[PDB]
Amino acid sequence: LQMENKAWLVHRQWFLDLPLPWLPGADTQGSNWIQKETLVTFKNPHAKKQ
Amino acid sequence: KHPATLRKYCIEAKLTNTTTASRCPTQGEPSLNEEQDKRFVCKHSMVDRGWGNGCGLFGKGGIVTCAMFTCKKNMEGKIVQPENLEYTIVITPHSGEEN
Amino acid sequence: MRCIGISNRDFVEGVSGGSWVDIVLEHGSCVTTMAKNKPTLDFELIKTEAKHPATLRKYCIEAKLTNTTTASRCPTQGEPSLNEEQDKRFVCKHSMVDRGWGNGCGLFGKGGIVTCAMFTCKKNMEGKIVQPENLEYTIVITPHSGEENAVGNDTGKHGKEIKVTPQSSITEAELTGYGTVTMECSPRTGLDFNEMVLLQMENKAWLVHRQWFLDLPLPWLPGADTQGSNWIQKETLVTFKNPHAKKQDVVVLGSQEGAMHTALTGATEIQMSSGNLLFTGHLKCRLRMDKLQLKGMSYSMCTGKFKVVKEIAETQHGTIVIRVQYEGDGSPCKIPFEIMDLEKRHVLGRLITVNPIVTEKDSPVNIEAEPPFGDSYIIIGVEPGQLKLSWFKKGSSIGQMFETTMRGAKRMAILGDTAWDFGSLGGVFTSIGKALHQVFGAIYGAAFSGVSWTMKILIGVVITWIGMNSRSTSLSVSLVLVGVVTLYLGVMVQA
Amino acid sequence: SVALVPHVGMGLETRTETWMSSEGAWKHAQRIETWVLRHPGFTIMAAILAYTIGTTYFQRVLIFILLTAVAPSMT
Amino acid sequence: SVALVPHVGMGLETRTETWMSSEGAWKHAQRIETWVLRHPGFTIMAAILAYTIGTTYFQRVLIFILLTAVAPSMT
Ligand SMILES: *[C@@H]1O[C@H](CO)[C@@H](O)[C@H](O)[C@H]1NC(C)=O
Ligand SMILES: *[C@@H]1O[C@H](CO)[C@@H](O)[C@H](O)[C@H]1NC(C)=O
Ligand SMILES: *[C@@H]1O[C@H](CO)[C@@H](O)[C@H](O)[C@H]1NC(C)=O
Repeated sequence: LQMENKAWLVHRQWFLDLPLPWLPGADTQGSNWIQKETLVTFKNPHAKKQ
Repeated sequence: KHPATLRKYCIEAKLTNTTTASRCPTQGEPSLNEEQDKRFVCKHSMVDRGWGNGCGLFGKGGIVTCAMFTCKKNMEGKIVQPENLEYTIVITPHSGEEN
Repeated sequence: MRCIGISNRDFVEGVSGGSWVDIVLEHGSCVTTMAKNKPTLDFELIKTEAKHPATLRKYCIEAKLTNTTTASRCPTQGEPSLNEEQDKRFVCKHSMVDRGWGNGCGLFGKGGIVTCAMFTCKKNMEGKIVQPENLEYTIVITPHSGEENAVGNDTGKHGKEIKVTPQSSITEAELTGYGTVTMECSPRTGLDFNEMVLLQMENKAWLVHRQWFLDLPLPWLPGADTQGSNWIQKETLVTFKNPHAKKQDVVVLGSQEGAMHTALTGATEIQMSSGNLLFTGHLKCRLRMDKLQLKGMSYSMCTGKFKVVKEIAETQHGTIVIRVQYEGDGSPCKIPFEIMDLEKRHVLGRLITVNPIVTEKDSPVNIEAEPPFGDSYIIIGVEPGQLKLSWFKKGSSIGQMFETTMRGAKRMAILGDTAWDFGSLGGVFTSIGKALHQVFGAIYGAAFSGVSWTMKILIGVVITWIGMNSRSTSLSVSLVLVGVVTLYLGVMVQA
Repeated sequence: SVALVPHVGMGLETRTETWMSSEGAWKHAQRIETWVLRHPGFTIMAAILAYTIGTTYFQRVLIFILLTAVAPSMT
Repeated sequence: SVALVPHVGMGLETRTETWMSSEGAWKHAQRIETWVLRHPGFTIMAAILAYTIGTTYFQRVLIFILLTAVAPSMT
């Protein structure tokens, strides 16, 4: 696991269980992130707007 | 050696093109053309609707809002085949001397 | 007319002796108040504002480390010294490394080592406070005038706006044609602003708890700081690594914006970008009906023919709204509106838009009523030519009673004892209930503060079981009641 | 981490929706479910321990639930 | 969030110091202590409930510890 010039050795199931959006790995353009809902929040205070 | 990525996670993103579709009560959930788009993140909710909203039925009108998800920072998850490891070992004898 | 169309709408009926009614004005909802011979009014709290907030503390959420330096000493010779240890902008740590002949020591023990790096903060999480005195509340009063565009119209061009502040206890709004309405609000007793923080982080704000905020584990500054470099709890945003007891290094430990966003779960968002606006919370006001006089009273009844310009629509609360136009000679007249039974011998439905009037011949007055459950006729106009519209209201009296009970319970869940002020008109029972609620709510809030809804559900289940397996009838019933209330609250908490 | 000290039980909740109420309503229960699925072995041993300690099924079930809920938490 | 699944009991551990091992060792217990100090009311209720439920003193202490450990974290 490499993150901004820092790398860790981690369990593979743990890595695959992370709640962040991910790309397949061969993806070369982004644009198909999977769990995009984990990195966004939809707010509907009352029932006026979303 | 020769790591292969199996997943690239997003640790920081941004949303750019927000759009909303609204539908009057009992008309079903609305649809945005960008729900088919995989680079957009979408959600279906309900808002109060009535004459004041230019609707005419006074109920919970479904609403859908979408935005474009763009990753600004990711963390690679490279994997390596067990055959590609290389352990380096130093064997030094107690010669009592120096290099 | 502004409340028509809002899901969180409350009907308050009647005024105490002395013609005042006590109502609570929550954000996102609104209250319609009706009293005999008094106009029907729509009250909505549309804005809370905090003025001149004071910074209480600045948290660091993203830092950087530079000018890293280390000092070593041979074993048993004490601690190493670093000139940067004197400065508090440097985060430092002492540790032991293996020393020996190989690395220049005559001894073979654990030598002390000190690593110092300069801590610089890049992003802030400022948390501000407001005195309850600078707490401008904004209320919009719209009468049920029946105007064509009045229904559900949030533009507020046809509704009076009154600003409530602790400086003046009494607010007067002149409603053109309806006299003057007097609200005596309690801006000091709403959100306890001396126990909350206006937390602002990167173009977002949250209304958080003062103690929770002061308990945040991050580097911070006292709030009056000007140099902004003597961060205090810096060790919470830095890592000291001594991997193999050989070399010690320091890393800055990432950016905590997302971690804070997750931490702020359960905190209502606010707008501090410009003005520190709040669109959450309530405001308890006492309404004065004394000077409210029906508009269009002292008018002759409309004898001409009416037409329906917008079919009857049923709102979410069992009240229909229809728009009718007039074609007759006595333009400024009062509309003959009635809700009868199918035989036309009993008046079943009450008019929410009490005393509708045709101000203009060409202007389509719209009016709201509450028809009875089942079939009924909406008669508009006098006999010569008169509209007779059939309506069916779905539901029941038992269902309405259940829904009213559930709504009252929910109001008691969001509000504490303040739910006993929502529609109170004096009343010894109301006061006693509010006092018992105050005591029980104190006990409950003490016993359940800082717990999630799942834990509340678990505790409620446990207490209900304990009561069910009690051999004392009084204690059994009390425990079952407490457990059921706890379960209900856990189900209803959050958001 | 700050993320381990959320603002949930502070008792300031109004009728207005909170920061991540929809998302965070079931996040902890989802985490417990996922952990219990990925680590069945601790579930069996926690059940055995609760059954042994608990003299009555109420005590046993409560102990098992608390153990299973707390194991992923510290984890 | 990701911070709630902190890669602890995964094996893979060695002599080499792990990441954030000095702090994460005790930060959970520090957090529970701070919560118990900041919310005395719940701890009293937890003790009372554990006493009511626990037949023996072992069961009561175990239940109380589990309850007070899961109360803040379950949040
Ligand atoms: C998104 O918005 C930008 C404007 O910033 C525009 O140039 C672009 O075409 C839009 N993309 C869409 C709507 O897919
Ligand atoms: C609300 O009022 C404005 C001005 O009074 C008017 O232009 C509008 O048509 C009305 N109805 C709305 C906005 O639905
Ligand atoms: C830290 O290093 C920078 C160079 O990157 C230098 O300009 C600055 O004066 C140094 N500060 C101290 C306190 O030594």
